[PDB]
This record gives sequence, structure tokens and C-alpha cells, in this order.
Amino acid sequence: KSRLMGLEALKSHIMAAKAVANTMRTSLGPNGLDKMMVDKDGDVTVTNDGATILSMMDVDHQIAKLMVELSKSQDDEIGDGTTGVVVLAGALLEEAEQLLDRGIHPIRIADGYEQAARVAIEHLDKISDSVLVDIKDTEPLIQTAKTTLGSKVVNSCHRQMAEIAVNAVLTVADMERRDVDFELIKVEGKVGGRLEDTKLIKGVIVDKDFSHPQMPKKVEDAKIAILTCPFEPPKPKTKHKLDVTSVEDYKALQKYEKEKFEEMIQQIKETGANLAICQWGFDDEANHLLLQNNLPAVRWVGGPEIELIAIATGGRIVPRFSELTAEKLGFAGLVQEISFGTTKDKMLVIEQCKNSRAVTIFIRGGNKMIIEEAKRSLHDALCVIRNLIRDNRVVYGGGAAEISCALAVSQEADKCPTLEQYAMRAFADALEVIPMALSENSGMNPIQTMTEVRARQVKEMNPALGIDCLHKGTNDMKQQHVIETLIGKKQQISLATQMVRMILKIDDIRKPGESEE
Amino acid sequence: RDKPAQIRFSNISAAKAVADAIRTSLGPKGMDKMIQDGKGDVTITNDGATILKQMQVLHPAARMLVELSKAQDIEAGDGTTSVVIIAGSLLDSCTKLLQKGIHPTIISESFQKALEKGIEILTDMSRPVELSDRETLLNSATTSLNSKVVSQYSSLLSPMSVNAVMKVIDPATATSVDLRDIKIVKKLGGTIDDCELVEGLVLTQKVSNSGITRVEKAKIGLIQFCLSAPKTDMDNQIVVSDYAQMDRVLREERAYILNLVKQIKKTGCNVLLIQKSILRDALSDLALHFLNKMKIMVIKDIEREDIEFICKTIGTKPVAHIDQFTADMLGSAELAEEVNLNGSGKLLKITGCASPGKTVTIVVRGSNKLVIEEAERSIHDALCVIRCLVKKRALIAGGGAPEIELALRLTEYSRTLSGMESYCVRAFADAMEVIPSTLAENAGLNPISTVTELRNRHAQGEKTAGINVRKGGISNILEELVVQPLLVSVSALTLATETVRSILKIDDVVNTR
Amino acid sequence: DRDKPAQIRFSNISAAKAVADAIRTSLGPKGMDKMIQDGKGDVTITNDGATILKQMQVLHPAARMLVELSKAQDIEAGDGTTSVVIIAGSLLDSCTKLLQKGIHPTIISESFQKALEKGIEILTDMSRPVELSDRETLLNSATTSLNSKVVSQYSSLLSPMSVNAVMKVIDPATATSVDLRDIKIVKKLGGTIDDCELVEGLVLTQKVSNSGITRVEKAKIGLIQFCLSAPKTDMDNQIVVSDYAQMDRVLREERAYILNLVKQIKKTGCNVLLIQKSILRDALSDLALHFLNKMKIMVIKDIEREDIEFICKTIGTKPVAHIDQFTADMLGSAELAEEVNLNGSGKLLKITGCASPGKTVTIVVRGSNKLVIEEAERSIHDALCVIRCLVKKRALIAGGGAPEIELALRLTEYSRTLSGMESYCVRAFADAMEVIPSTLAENAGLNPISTVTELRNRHAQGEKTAGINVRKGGISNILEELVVQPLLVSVSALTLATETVRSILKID
Amino acid sequence: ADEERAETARLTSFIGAIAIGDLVKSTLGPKGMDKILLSSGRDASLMVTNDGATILKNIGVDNPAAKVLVDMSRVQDDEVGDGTTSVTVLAAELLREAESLIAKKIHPQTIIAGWREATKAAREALLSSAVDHGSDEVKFRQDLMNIAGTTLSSKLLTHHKDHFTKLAVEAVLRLKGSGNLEAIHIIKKLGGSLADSYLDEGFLLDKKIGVNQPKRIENAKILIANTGMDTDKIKIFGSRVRVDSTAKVAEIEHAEKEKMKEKVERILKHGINCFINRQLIYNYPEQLFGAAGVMAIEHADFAGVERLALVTGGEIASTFDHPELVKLGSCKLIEEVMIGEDKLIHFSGVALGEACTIVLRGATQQILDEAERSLHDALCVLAQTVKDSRTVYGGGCSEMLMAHAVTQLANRTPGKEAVAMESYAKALRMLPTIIADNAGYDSADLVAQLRAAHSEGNTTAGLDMREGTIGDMAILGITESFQVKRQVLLSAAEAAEVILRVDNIIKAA
Repeated sequence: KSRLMGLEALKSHIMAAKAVANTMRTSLGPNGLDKMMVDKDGDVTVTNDGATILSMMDVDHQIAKLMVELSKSQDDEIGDGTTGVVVLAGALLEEAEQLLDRGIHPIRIADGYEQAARVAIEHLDKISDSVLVDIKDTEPLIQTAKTTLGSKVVNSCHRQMAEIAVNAVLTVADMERRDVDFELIKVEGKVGGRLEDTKLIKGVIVDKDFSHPQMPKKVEDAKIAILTCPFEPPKPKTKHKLDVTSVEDYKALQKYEKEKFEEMIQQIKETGANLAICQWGFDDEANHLLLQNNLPAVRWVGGPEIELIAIATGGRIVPRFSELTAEKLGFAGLVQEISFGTTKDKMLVIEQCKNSRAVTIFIRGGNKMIIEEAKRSLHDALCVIRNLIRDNRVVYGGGAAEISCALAVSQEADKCPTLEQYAMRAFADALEVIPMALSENSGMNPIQTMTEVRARQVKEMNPALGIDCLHKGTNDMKQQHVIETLIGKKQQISLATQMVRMILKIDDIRKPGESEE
Repeated sequence: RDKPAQIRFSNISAAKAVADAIRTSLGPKGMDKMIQDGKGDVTITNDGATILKQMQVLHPAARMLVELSKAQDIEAGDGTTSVVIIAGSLLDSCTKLLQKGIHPTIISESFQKALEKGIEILTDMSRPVELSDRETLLNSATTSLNSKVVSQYSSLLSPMSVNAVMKVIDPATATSVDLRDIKIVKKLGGTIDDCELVEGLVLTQKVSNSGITRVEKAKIGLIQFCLSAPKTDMDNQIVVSDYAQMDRVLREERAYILNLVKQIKKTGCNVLLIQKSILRDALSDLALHFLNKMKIMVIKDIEREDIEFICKTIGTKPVAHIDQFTADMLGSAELAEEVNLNGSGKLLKITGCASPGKTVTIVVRGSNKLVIEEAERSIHDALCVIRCLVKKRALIAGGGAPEIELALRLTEYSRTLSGMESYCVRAFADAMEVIPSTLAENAGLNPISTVTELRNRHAQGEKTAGINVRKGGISNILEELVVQPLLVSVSALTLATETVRSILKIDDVVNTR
Repeated sequence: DRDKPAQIRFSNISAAKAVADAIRTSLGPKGMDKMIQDGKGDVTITNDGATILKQMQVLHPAARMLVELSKAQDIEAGDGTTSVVIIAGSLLDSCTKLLQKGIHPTIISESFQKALEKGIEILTDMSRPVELSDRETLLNSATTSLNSKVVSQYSSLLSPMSVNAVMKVIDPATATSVDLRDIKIVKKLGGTIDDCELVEGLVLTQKVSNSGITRVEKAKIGLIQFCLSAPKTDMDNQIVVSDYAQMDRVLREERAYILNLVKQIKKTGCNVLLIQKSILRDALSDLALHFLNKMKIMVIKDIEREDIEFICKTIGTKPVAHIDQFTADMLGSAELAEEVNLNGSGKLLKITGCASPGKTVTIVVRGSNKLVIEEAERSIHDALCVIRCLVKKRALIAGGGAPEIELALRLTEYSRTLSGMESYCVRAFADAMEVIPSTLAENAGLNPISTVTELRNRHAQGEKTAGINVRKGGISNILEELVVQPLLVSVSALTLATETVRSILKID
Repeated sequence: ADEERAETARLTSFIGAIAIGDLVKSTLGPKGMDKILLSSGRDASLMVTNDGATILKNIGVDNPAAKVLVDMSRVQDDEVGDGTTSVTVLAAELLREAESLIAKKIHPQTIIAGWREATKAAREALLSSAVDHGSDEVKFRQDLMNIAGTTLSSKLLTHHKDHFTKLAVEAVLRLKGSGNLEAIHIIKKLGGSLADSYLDEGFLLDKKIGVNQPKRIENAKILIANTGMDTDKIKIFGSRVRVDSTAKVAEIEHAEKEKMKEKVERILKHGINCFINRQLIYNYPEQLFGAAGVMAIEHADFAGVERLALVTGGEIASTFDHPELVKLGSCKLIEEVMIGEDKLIHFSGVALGEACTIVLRGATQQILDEAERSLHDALCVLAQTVKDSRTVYGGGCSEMLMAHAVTQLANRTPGKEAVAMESYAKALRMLPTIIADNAGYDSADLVAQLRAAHSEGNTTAGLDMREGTIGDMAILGITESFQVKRQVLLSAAEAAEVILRVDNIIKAA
């Protein structure tokens, strides 16, 4: 049995954590550097967004396991700082450690970090503006959704993705609460186009069942028929072969399909669309004979899809042929059949104004990894406004806010004294570590560029201008247009200052001898 | 390459542990050192203020600190550990700042900027107290003497220290009352009770026996002249082979010189400090006792101390052979007094003389030199802390306590500088909290109760005050009667700043062959 | 690095001389046998280049280049398997240093491959033309090589039969390469040497015709790559009887295949039929083949494919794998075709005369027993080979490695004439020729060290006269005891060294 | 999953990817020396390469940063054709720089920074060395003939290039401003000589059903079909494969014949004289097409039936889903004709005028597929050369030009950017070392003189690996098209810059 004492556990918790924290701090900003992922299979992928890459990273060490779990709740509400929490959660870490190695209790300064976290929050909440609106946010969202794409996937602004990312939110932002959730719009990766090729859709879309291209591709009404029941004769993922008692009975079999096509087209016709969304992909030899009866059936698409596209309209799926009902059929403001990619077939585009419980931005890319990180772009540009929806709020800096956030916490240390002065010592500096650690991964001295805004924070307060994430010569967090929700920074603090305290939870570091295996 | 870092780190390493093993300081802490040396020699050492100098350490930065140990002791004479205790307080930040992306140059002026601002704030916590005030002399001596060897004889030494300084005092807040000025002499016999402040110049020489002058009318000593006699400076062709002719040479040699010493007493001399050189034998043992037949106080091989002080005070120069008589370059003397208290000790006391408005000569006595040195180093450091208060008129927190006051407040200037070295300042501005908790270091069990408190004890006391390190109990660090002039602490910071800043420029590997 | 590649190519350079050295003291019959343990762990006694390299061998790229060397000599010639392996390590000494002498290995190669050109230029210049249309001058340098070499006994009998095949198969004056494709090496079991024959049509290994014609005129050469048995499942025929009520019903359609394809043979008409083996073809109905024989077609049932191959291309019996492909036209037309029990014992279908692509002759190796049939092989074949070398490069030359030492002397001075950074290259190149007869003047005994010294000087003096008598192994005449290189036996090994070497020098 | 920080991954990035840039630069130039191909894990059989793409495709590499280059190698090799071994080394050339720069304290951010702008500075200097040749057809003729076979130089088989490039330029000479490589039907087919590699005007099939289908036809209608025959496609003419009763399995064959026979009808009733099937044709419908005057070619080439659909104007049958209904391939000429040793079915009168069949004839397929590997990369450059008719002066000429350009720009820049940008144009100066040292001749002579030559500036004298010495680029044929360079100048610095942002590598392997 292994028995660690105090720092020993901590020191054991220090090893990979800072090393993991080290990989974060060179990822900070465009100054920072992406984290490549080579899988357990050896799959080589450039990635980011710590919880993402920390999910790709295999967490054996304990403290890293929360780094996946902590940063999870970080990415959801915020979208950024997931790579930045482990920075501070690694930065504030050896803050306490050296204090613990200065003889300072975990009983002592650990509260002081949260106690300095609130006041840094309290300080942060002043920095820049807790205020935005559905109009203002757009420009922060522009400089978000330009750079969110313009960091991960490309460095350029792609507008059709940029504001469609924010308007997708803005489309379901006002659907609920004046607050969207992160599922309440969806990002659907498929590549038929380039990156810039995308589909903003107020409902979910799929590639329509095509049992032959030459058969007419049609779309009608506003509405769709979402079908567990037969749209035409259903097929239950099972072959049906040709058995007819006579050579004439085969051609007599031919009518059975087409008549049951239009009959159950007519049975779908009155109810919704003329089109299927059918939980059963039916015989594609027969399906294109119904595509020869036209009114295209969408079939051979997931059983979860009929569920999906139904609920996305707030509707249902018709379970039985006798159960056919317009409400048991899905909806849309417009169902349209639109080409997926430029050259390929026309995917059924279901744009749902009869409800939108997910407004799906559909995205195309030259490649996955770019459309991925364009998706992975959108998600953050989607997440940052998920802060904005709740409080329309932002801030400018990690090298403006924090050095200023620290500046309050700075002398507040000796305003503390006894216990948490060494905390708000070790807190304030740990804040300025991020502009340091970003100036680190910048081409600049992490001390001097931190000294830069240090002098500036000895001058300007609550600065809209702070060090360079965008790696410019001028450092203006407003005009670097590094834009982060003051909710997020606040939540990040709450989340980043969190883990370090949590390793102190109870007095038991006690293991049977296995704390990792 | 790697060569600069390691040894520079080792300069920060080997010297730090030495400087870390330092702080047991201020009184009853730790256990005594009966020291088997690196050579095995066994030696008992206590009160590490002196042990600093006594400590024998090699390695470039480690031996530097013993040479830096006198740095506080050389000019001041109070709180000799103050520079050595902070010799590692800078080495605290050294590692980090080299590792922080901060250049040894940026660390170099960092020591300066921390030194610059440090001694600045210390002036605010320096309470100016009168430079000539008997108390600010007596109590500075007392407080020191309380920490120095004798705490009882302090009441004798402190005014004698005052009276020795107030005689030589050149009242100022600048340099006055030097150590070359006050002449501290030791006499076997008497007592520390009989340790005598003597305004006039008292030469400590080896005087032949007694029946010599304790009395007035003496022309002063410091003579280099030999006595020319047959078989001394004069040619004798009398050949020595047979014992009788070998006998004939000493008798003319011995019979003649007694007239020479009469000529020496004819000069008015009851005292001769004889050159430690020999012109031939210079003054022979024939001549020396003939000098003692004339009641002339005579020391062959006289110390260098009574050679320069007799030049400094009495204004004395050698005089020629007494056949050639003298130029009377011997300074003015009147009372040539050999104190025999139970006959112990040979002490030449010149009461009245030429004097340079200075040089009190204080006779430090006792049953033995050990009893004497109980007073001497005490009265010296009492003179010194008085001299320090004559040097700098003030009394600050004693025993390293104000550095923790300087700690917090230099952390404020860590923000005011807002520079790359402001971080450096910050690292060291928190590295001055180390000493009081660390002074407690070495004694015993269940340790930690001392540590963060002594940190906080000023921190909790805002920028005002904390517990005294040498006294104890929650009070003002500054006003205790553990008090030292501002000089001592601003000295220490100035001293460790440089030698430790040299480490920053210590680089590669270079050794004189 | 080029150096790791060098160290590789040095290892290539090294290992290429390593196992090839077993060939070098093996040069000629005076070159010595090498007992060679094998991957099976078996002693193998071999004096020859083609056998030694290809028998026991290893994984090194040089060993890969070894087997290429005699082989590329073989497809060119089949003559000089050893000598072509002797020229490599020769140049491999000319090669290695120029690297170490500060010359780039492409410059080294573009030297030697060009140094080849200029170098081997004078070989044919040193050489002598001989008549490739005249049977003797063919047979001469054929047998003169065979007089210079081992095979005599049945050669001097079958070396004119070689040329008898060669004279027949030589259309032009340069006699092209006399591709031995125009000749057919065949073996009858019974019979003696003198039974060895040359037939314009093709002799076929065995034959099977049961009720059929043993000798047939103007013979349509049939090819059955189809079956005479209806396709197989559990039987030869299509008959599998599980019921009689069904058997009457099975009776109806199983009557055709045995009739039709059989009759289709004589419906298109056939005087002959080539049929691969009842193992090579699924089933051959004898009950059908008997009637097929009895139709008085000449059936060779179970005939080997590679003769069929030589029948298909050389005498023009075009592929029939199918009824869609079975016509009277894709049949060869045999001016005579005969099953022959004559020429000793055993049956052979002999197409005698045919309409043929190229000039097709079947030279049937024969002898009182099997080895004497095998003695008849190189008896026809070796001459065919030394002929096909003499014809492909028309001129003959005095052999024995004198032209090695002869032109080794010269090209040096002409290399030295080139100057440039490749003069030292081409001279090293030119030198390499000397070592081949050295080993020869070594293996034949006594002093190679002397031999090439005077010779290359004699080659500035008498040249063609003074040379290496393979029997003597010293300064002598390959003219006095006749050693003739039909140029291609020499012309083959010329570039093959430089080529793989150029490659392996260019090889990283 | 193990996090690789800066120098761990980055050295691992250098050691592989620069050496990946090495054995390929060992192949750089025709006198880039032959590399015996020693395969990793399989296929001990050894080719010997003058082109490093082989090694990249042959030999797998464990270095992930090196796993990137082979793809970027294939980016060039597929998309751009030539520039394949070159895109790998110039990155390594820029990586050799970042060897220092990283350990020289320069963050890879900055290392990209200059190379961001520096990439165009060479591009722009190579836009300056970009000058339109081929502005005339005779120019275009020789401008193709310039960079057509120039694509084939380092590529192992530059010899039959004589016949090959003439073929290669003619087909693209026939393109006449409209690049079509599908209108060029690529047939690699054994038989005859390698100089017997051929270009047909028309379409062609290496597939020959035989002579039991009509061989030559004029005004022939070609059915382009996946239509099956024994395969039993739709629209029952008689029982297909099924069991509907006791004897229904027996009603299959004879009525499957009728089904095969009316799958003659449906196919024949197009009025075709040729039925070209990308799928099987049963012998009865086959021969009943042969009896219908229809040439029915079994399992005819996928790309062929596709190009026959493209070049001849044919539609695929939708796999008999157009029994009578599919638009025919129409080629007025059917020729079953022997190129090489094999009768090949030639189709002329095809819809496209640029429609051609280049028949690459192997005397051996090792050179044949090599001819085809040397074929299309030219055609890649050729279609590029078609669209942009122009050159850039290779052999280090524009390299050193760009080198002296970007460096003197790296001399007028020289902020953080030149730290990359001086590192940049040195690669432009370092590749001229590679080919000349491949040529086995001092670069420090030539390069530093080529420097002086391009420090005077030069479009003409450049290092000729043919001569192994500095020599003219007048458009001598060693003057490269602007086509590949811009692509390599784009593609090469990328993988460098790509790894420059990701030094952080998380490895669960």
C-alpha cells in the first residue's frame, strides 16, 4: 500500500497537472499553439479546447480527471477558458503548493483563493461592460464569430458562418427565456461544400432517401410526414424478394407497390407534406417507383431521426398505419428539398417554424478537421452567446481584466492579513500568470508584457486594453477584439479557482495502495 | 552555457544553506556547538553573532558570506547577523527570478531597487533620537550591552561607553567618533568594576617590574634609538678566544650603557616605547635594565597599537641616540602611571599630554582577559552602537524585526515600480518575512507555532508594528529597548545587496591557476 | 546521409564481391567447383555462375543483384553465366575507390556506362566478322566455342543439328538473334542419339487417340481446351441418376455434349486435336473421345500445354478454349501430323511440316537412356546458344579474356585521353577487364600476375595473338588453341556489369 | 495520452520530417541519386527510386509530423503532380532553420510570422520569374514540351519520355485550350514496345470481348451499360433467379435465356451496333448481340465505360434500369485493332473532339505503370500549363532569385519576420545546393556564385543538374512552369508552418 502525506499527495497531484497546465498556456490566444492529438490508435489530430483535448488526453492521474469533468461545465456555458481554467487551475495550484511548502495550511490560503476569486469576480464584473443587447452583442459576436472561426478553422472571417452562428442562437435565443441552450440549436457536420458553404436551418435536415436520381425530386406544403407507419409499404430493414405464382403475377405484383404507394401517399398526402420521413427505409427498387409516383419519401434514415425531426417540430411520429395523424407527423415553416453540396442530390431541408426546438446550422467544409474546427468554432461562438442570452455581458481581457482583477487582489493581500494575505498574494499573481503565460507563448517576455499592462494597470483601470492574444504590437483588448463573456471570465474564475481547492476535499488521501490503477 | 547556471545556482545554493543554518539568533535557541571541525578539531561556540566571523566556510559564495559577515560588523558593531541573515533572503528570490524569465541583470538592479526602496522605508521606521543624548548613548549601549556579553557591568560600561564617546564625540548625524579614535586597552587585574574610563592617553606596554614611575614628570616613550656602547655600536678590537678576553668585552659593554640611560632620564624620559626592530640588538638587556635603574618605563618590541596612538594622541616620534641626545620629538607627557592593583598588569597611563581633541583611552580590566573581554567587546559594541547612533541618530526595531515591516511595505513598492523588477522586488519583498520565524529555528519539538505568526504579527499590525524578536510580546517592533540605529539595518541590506548581486554576474567556469 | 546509403552501398559494393568471388575462382572449368551448403543444408558442387548464385543465397540487395547478372546473361545468351559475374567485382574495385577518391557515384556511373560505350566500342572493332548465313561459319564458331568448351560428344553430332535447326531458322544475314523460339527442344523417351530429329511441324509429347487416325495428312491441328465430358459435378459425364422417372427425363439433354463438341471437332473439321490433360481439363469423355477418335481426327488427349504453347505460336494453332473459339481456322494446319512410335520406343504425335509463324523447327533431344536424351539437350542447345550470340552481334572475336586484357590496356590510355574528372574513373573502369583473365590465369594455374602484365603490353604489341589460353592460363593464343567469343557472349556481360553497377552505384 | 511539449515533438518533428525531406532530396533531380526501395514490413521486392514519393508511399514512417509529409507529398503528386519530392524537402529546409530558431529561442509563432509574408515574397519573385511562355500554340507546344517531360525528369524512366512526352504534348495539343484528362483515355496495356505507347484519336477499350461480336462498325451506337445478362436485372422477360413453386427454379434458365434474349432486345432495340457493358454479358445475349450486329464487350473498363460515357456521349444504363431507355454512346468508328501485341477496341466518331485514348504500351508493366505514373503528373502540370501558359526558371535559378529576393527583403524587413524570412530564402538558396550536390558538384561554388548571379539578379544562368553546373534558363526545358512552383511554394512552407503551430502533441499511442 502506498501512503502519501500532505504535500506528497499534492506533489503527486502536482506532477502531471502543471505539465497539463503547461500545455494549456502555450495554447493561449493566437499567440498560443494548438494541441495535436495522436490517439491510442495513433490517429494524428490537431485539437484544442482543453476538455475536448483533455477528453482526448487519457486521464490516469486524478487531478486531470476533473480537468475533463471541471472543464466540461466550463465549455458548455462559456466556450472559452476550458483551455484557460487548467492554466489558472494549474497556475493557482503551485501557488498553494509553495505556500503549503512555506508551511501554510491547506486550511489557510485555500479559502483565500475563492475569497479572492469572488473579489476578483467582483472586480471583474466592473471591467469593461456587464451590458450588451441583441444588437451590441453582434459586434462582440462579430469579433467573436469572426475570430472563433478565425482562430480554430481559418484565421479569416467567414461571415455566412459567423453571424449565422450567432443568429442561430439569436433564432432560438428568443425561443426560450430570452435564453437558448446549447442543444436548442445544433451544428450538423457534413461536407458537400467548402467551409463557407453552410445551411442555416430552423429545423433539422437530412439527406433525403434517393432510390434513383432520375426520379423527380420534389418538395411541397410547409409540412413533412414523419413516419413510423408506412408512407408507402414499409420495409423493416429486411430484404423482400420476388416470388410470384406465375410469370404474369410478377407484373401483377408491380401494381401492388404503386397502388399502395399512392394510397399511402394519399394517406400521407392529407396528413402532412406529400413527403415521408419514414422510420422504415423501404425497397429502393420500389421506392423509386414511388419516386416515379414522385412525392419523394425520406427513408433509410435513422430511427432516432424520425424521433429527432418530429420533436424538432414539437410533433410526433405516426406509429401505425391506422395512427396516421398530422400531429403524429412532423412539421416545418418550410420543408424544402435543397442540394447538399453543389453537385450532389437535394437533401430534404426541413426549416421548422411550426416550432424550433433546435435551429440547426448545417455546415460544410473542404475537409472534416476544418469543418470540425469550424463546427468546433461555431460551438464556442454558440457558447459565448449562451452567456450573452442570460446576461448580455462581456469584458476585454485575459491580459487586461486579470492584471486588473489581480490589481485589486494585489494589495488586498496585505489588506487581508494573517491567513489569506498569502492567498491573495498567490491569487493575484496567478491571475497575471495568464497574460504572463500568454506573453510566454507570445514572442515577448512573459515578465515584460505582464510588466507592460502592470504599468498600464498602475495607470488605466478596468482596461479595455490589455496584452495581445491576437499577438499584435499594440495591446488593446478592445481593439485586439479579444472578446470574452464577463460571465465566462467570472464563471471561469469560479471554475478555474475551483479544482485547486477541491483536491483538499476531505482529510482522506488514503488509498488501499491503488489511487490510480 | 550550463557552467554559469550551476555554480551560480551553487553560489545561491551553498551560500544559502550556510545563510540558512545561520538564523538561530537572538538568545536562547538551539543547542550549543562543540565543533569537531572539518579537520576534526573540537570547538565550543555560542552566540552566533560572533560565530559568523568564527565560522570557516569554503566555496566562492559561501566564504563570501563570512567576508560579508564582517560587513555589518566592520562599520557598525551592532547586530552583526543582520547582513548574514538576509544573505539568503536575497538568494530566496535569486533562484525563482533566474527561473522566472528574468535576467541576472534584471535581477541585479532588482537587488538595488529592493535595496533603494528598502532603506527608504526603514528611515520612516527609524525614530530619530538625539545624537549626543546620554540616554540615546547609554540606552543604545545598554540595549546592546544587554545583548552583548555583560548585562550587569553594562551599568559600568554604558556610561563609560558614553563617557568615552562623549569625550571624542564630534556631534553629528554623519561619521564621528571613529574606532581609530577611541583607544580600548586591556589591563590584567583590577575588575570590570575597576575598568577605568581614562580621558587621557593610556598606553598598554610591558613595563619592567616596578620601582619605576607611577609618578609625574615624564618625557614620553616611543623611542627607536639604540644605545651605542663598546660591544654595541662601537668598535672593540679586544679579541674573544680565551674566556678572560671574552669576559673583558661584556664589562666595558655593561659599564658604559648605564651612563646612556642616565642621559635618557636626563631627557626627562620616564618612559620609552622601544622599536620592535633592532639597530644591532637595538637596546640590549643591559640597556633595558639600566633604563629600569633610571625609573624609565621601557618596552623592547613594543606593540604597534601604542606606536600609532602615541603619534595620534601625544604626537610622538622617535628620538636619536642619547649620546646624540634627542630632537624632543617625543610628545608631551606628564604623569607616567603604572597602575598596580594587586600588582597585576603593566599599564602605562599618561595623564595630560598632547591630544587630538580625541582618543579617550579606556582601560578595560578584570580578573582575567576573559573577564576583560567580557567588558571590552561589550564596551566596544556599546561604543559601536553609540557610534552607530553617533553615525546615524535613531533607534529602529532590533534583531531583524523591521525587515518584516519592510517586507509588506516593499510589496507595495512591488506595485509602485510596476516594472519587471517589481516582480523581483515582490519575490524579495516577501523574502524579508523569513528571519523572525527562522530565528526560532533550531531548538526543538512541535515547531510550527512560531512561523506564519511572526510573518503576520507585523502583517496583522498593518504597516505599524509586530512582536519584538529579541524581547517578545505584542508591541511595537521599533520601540522596545531592543533598538539599533538606522545604520545597522540599512547597512545589512546595502552589504548583502552587492556581494549577492555579484553572484548574478558570476558565470561560466574560471579559476586562477 | 549519403553515407548511411554509402555504408549501405558499400555493403552493397562489398557483398556484391562477396558471394560473386565464389564465381571468380570458378571461372571456366579451370575455374573450380565450389561445394555449397544450401538453405536445405546440402552440399552443392558447382563451377558455374548461373548455378552458384541462384542455388544458395541470402537477403542482401547485392545477392539480389547477383542472380540478376548471370540471368540477364542467360536471356541474352545462356553463355558466359560465370564471366558476367566476373566483370562485376572487377568494376566493383574500379567503383569503390572513386567515391573514396572524391568522385560522385553518378559521375562514377555516367563514366562507366559511357566508359562502357567508348570502352566496349573497340571490342567489336577488335572483333572479326563471320558469316551467319553460312552453316559452317555458324557451326564453326558454334563448335569452335564447343571446342573451346566442354560439350563435344553429341554436339559435333547435334551441333550441326543445332545449326541444322539454326540454318533452317535463319531467315536474315545477321540471322537476327536466332531466337531459340524458332527452335524447339523436345525429348522422346525411347530411341537413341541419332534419332534426334528436326521437323518443321512440331513433335508432341506422347499422344492419346483410341479409335483414331495414327497418321493424318494436311492436318487441321485441333485444340480442345474445352471438354469432351459434359461439365463435372460428381462425375465425368453429366449423368448423376437419383431417379428413373427423372432418368428418362435426364436422358434427353445429356445426349448432346458427347455428340456435339466431338462432332464439332469434325464439323469445323479436324485432322488433329490437341487436348490438355484429364487433370488439366475437368473431364474428357472417352466414350465421347472414342467416337471422336473414330471420326478419324488425330486426337492427342492429355497433351502438355507448353508444347501447345509452342504449337499455338510457332506452328500457328490458335487458342481454342471454347466452342465460341473452336473453328477450323483457329486450328493449325499440319502439312503432316503423325503419332510416331518410331525413333525408338514410345508414342509421339508428330506434326510433320506446318504453316508456321517464324521458322519453326522441333529439335527432339534423344538418347539411348534419359541422360543420353539429356546429353542431347546441351548437344543441340549449347551450339544454339553460342550461335544465337554470334548472330545477335554479328562479328566473332578471339576469346579467352584477351579482349578483356587487350582493351583493358587501351581504354585506360583513352580514359587518360579523356581527361576530365572521369579519366581516373574510366581508367579504373578500363582496368577491371584485367582481373577476369587474372582469375582465369589464376584458376588455370600458375601466374595470373605475370599473364596480364605482358599480355596488355602484348596487346600493345601483338594483341589478338598473345592472349589467355584457357587450357594454358597464361600468355598464349586463343587463336592457336581456338577460343572464340561470339561477340554477344562477350557483348552480353559488357553492359550487365555497368548496368546493375550503375544502378547499385546510383543506389543509395 | 502523452502530451508532447515543444522540443520533444519538435525534434521528433525534425528528425523524421527532415530525413523524410532527405531520402526524397536524395532523389531530387534526375541526378538525384537512385534510392533502392527497402520496404517497411512487407514487399521485400525492391524497386530503386529516383523519386522520393515512392519511398513516402513505399516506406511508412512512425513520426506523425513525417506522416504529414507523405500526404502533402501526395497533395503535390496527386493534385499538382511534380513538386512531390520537392514539397517535402523545402519544408525540411525550413525545418532545418527552425532547428536553430526554436532552440535559438524564437517561438514558432514568429517562425511562421515571416514565412507568412515571406511565402509570397518568393511567390512574387517567382511571379516575377513567372513569365508567360506558351502565349502561342507553338510556344504552348514547346511550353508543354518544356515542362511536360520536365515533370518526368527525376521520376525514374526519363528515357521513353522521348516518345511519351511527344504523345503527352500531342493529346494536350489536341485539348486546344480546354483541358480534359477524361477525354484522354488512359490505357496502360502490355504488349509491343514502350516506344509503342500510343495516342488514339477517339475512345478505345483495352477490353476486347473477342471477334465473336462485330469488330469494326461505322455509325455505331454504343450502349453504355451496367446492364447484366446472367445477372438477371429488372423487367422480367421470363423467370429470373427465384423459387416461386416446385418447378419455378427450372423455369428460370430457358426463360432467363429469353430474359437474356430480350435483354438483347431492350439493349439491341436502342438500335445499337455496340453494347459496352461495365458488367457481365452472358454468352447467349453476347452472341445474340454478335448476331444482332451489336458488339457486346463484357465487364468493359470502369473508367473506360465512364470515359466512353464522357468522351463518346454515352449514358450508363442505370444498370439496365433503362432497358430500352438509356442514351447511347455514339462513336462513328469501331476499330478492334492491335496496338502493342493486343487487339484493342478503338472508338472514333465520339462526342468529344478532345476525346482521345492514350494507349501506354508496356514492353514491361514496371515501366508501363511508371509511364502511367509519369504520364498524368505531366498531364497534371499540362492542364495547369494549359490554363496558365508560362514558366519559371528552375534549377536553382528562380530559387536563388527568390533567395536573393526574399533575403534582401529579409534584409529590408528584418524584424521578427526576417528571423523566419532570412530562414525562408535560405531554403530558396539551400535547394539549389540539393540538386547540384545530387549532381555531385560543389554548390558552395555554384550556389554562392548562383547567389552572385542572382545577386546581380538572373532569369537565365541557373544550376543545371544536367550539366551539373550553373547554366542558362532561357526556357531550355529545365525552366519549370510557374504551375508547380506556386503550388510547392504554397504547399511546402505549410507543413513546416503547420507543425510550427502544433508543437503540443497529445499521444495515447
